[PDB]
Amino acid sequence: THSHGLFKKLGIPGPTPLPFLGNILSYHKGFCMFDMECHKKYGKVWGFYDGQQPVLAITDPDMIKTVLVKECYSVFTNRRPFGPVGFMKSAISIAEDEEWKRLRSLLSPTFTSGKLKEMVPIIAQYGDVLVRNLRREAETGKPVTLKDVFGAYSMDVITSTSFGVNIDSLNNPQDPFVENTKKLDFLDPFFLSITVFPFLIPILEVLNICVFPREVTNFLRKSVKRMKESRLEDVDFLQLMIDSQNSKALSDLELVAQSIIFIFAGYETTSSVLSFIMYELATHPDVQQKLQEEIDAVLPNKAPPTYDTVLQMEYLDMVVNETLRLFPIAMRLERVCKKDVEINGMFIPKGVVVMIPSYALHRDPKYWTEPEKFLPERFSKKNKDNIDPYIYTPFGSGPRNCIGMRFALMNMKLALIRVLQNFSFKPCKETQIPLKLSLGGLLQPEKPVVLKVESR
Ligand code: HEM
Ligand SMILES: CC(C)(C)OC(=O)N[C@H](CS[C@H](Cc1ccccc1)C(=O)NCCc1cccnc1)Cc1ccccc1
Repeated sequence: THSHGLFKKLGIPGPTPLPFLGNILSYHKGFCMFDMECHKKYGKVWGFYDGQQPVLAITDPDMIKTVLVKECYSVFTNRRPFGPVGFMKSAISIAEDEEWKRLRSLLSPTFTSGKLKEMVPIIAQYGDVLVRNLRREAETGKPVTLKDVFGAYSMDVITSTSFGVNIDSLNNPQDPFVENTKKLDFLDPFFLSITVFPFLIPILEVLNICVFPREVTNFLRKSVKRMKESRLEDVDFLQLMIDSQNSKALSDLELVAQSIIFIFAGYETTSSVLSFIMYELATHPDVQQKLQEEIDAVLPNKAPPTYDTVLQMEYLDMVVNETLRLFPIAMRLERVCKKDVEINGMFIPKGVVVMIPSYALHRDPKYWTEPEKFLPERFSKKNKDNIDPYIYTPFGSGPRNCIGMRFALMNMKLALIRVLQNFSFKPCKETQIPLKLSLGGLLQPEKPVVLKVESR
């Protein structure tokens, strides 16, 4: 509470913090509601406290460009630490300063479009698996829980595109590989405690207690070392990383850490976003029909999608983009200010976490007409030019943006094309309309999305 005078000293408005807790009791309706309320009450900048940690929210696009792009290497290089991580210190998304810059360099060629284009046939084959599993539920007119069927698909693409492991996870839900990979919210009892007692992280570190379950990581560390020495010697991210350390080059533990970070990144996020898209499509049947029409036009006779035909589909892009406006699953972007700086006329002291409230800026009425409405036309080739890339930031911006952005969009778009070539999706009576968001620390629905699936 001796850090609680900072924003008052700088003349920055904000909610008044409680001793020890700072402002965290205000998270009782989730990050997103608190961000919106603060933006409304206070304006273009505000300040609050995760316990003793000061967080400065910013909403000026010039200033957001300074933090995310212009001054990224110099000042704003790292996100805030969040819990004991053990050897996952070395994952690209956790690493800092020159170690991150090194790993970002080492893994960037892995995510080029050319490498992605070679991944498309592997991503395509489990679209086919996705359809047959869905068709089994559509012929037995039982409502479908999207998270399970899409989770199984996302998991299927990951195991294949990252290790070559080919599993029908939905029907082998309990293969040892699928078990570890699925398993284990910054507003759960643990992480709030860490925010009130962030002195306790080094405690857990010397104790080898890790927020990554130690059994999953132990399983994958040894799984990788088997794969590595079965390929060595006798198309996936592991090969791409194995070829990279065939040179400063990627250590062996370092390689495992990135493998682990890739698996989750796209397990729950791809799965989650595909469900938000199928919700919107089901409650906006005209948007759905217009997409089936575009897909049939570009790929007649249920022609298999290809890398090039996917980038041909403009309405598909508009649907994806608009969904990520309403549900940017990151919610906020964050960088720690490593040096006293003054950017766009505002002094920022060292150690402040600077925060871009994406969810709140994606639903700002001052940049978006009817911002709560699902309106893909916002992203039409005509109107797309009028959208500020520092207000709409579903993948971040700048040198620390989502390295997997192009893979994710291609992964999800192949997912939707195949599924819409063969099915229409319709609300049930058990479908939650309007969808309510979870009051927790994740951007996800209050209730899981359930929809009726009919065969075309
Ligand atoms: C719909 C899917 C996804 C969305 C919306 C998304 C969004 C984001 C966002 C908002 C960030 C923070 C960017 C920033 O701080 O400016 C991020 C970081 C990151 N994402 Fe994604 N992401 C997605 C999928 C993926 C996938 C499939 C991968 C596959 C490897 C991935 C890997 C990463 C990595 C490694 C980082 C950290 C980048 C760094 O620290 O250098 N993400 N993502
Ligand atoms: C989004 C937020 C900050 C509100 O709560 C978080 O969950 N904490 C993020 C870590 S998320 C997840 C956690 C994890 C899981 C397994 C191993 C290590 C870490 C993770 O693997 N993260 C990196 C890849 C990723 C995640 C989501 C989207 N794209 C890529 C901090 C963070 C959040 C989003 C992007 C980058 C970092």
